[PDB]
Amino acid sequence: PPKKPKKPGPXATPEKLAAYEKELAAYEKELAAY
Repeated sequence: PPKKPKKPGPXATPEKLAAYEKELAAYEKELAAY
């Protein structure tokens, strides 16, 4: 099963949130594929 991204903690910058969104999107894509 595709890796489950870890939720950003305190000090999570917009870029970390964006990257998290892309990783989560990727997880959703790969999950649908799987």
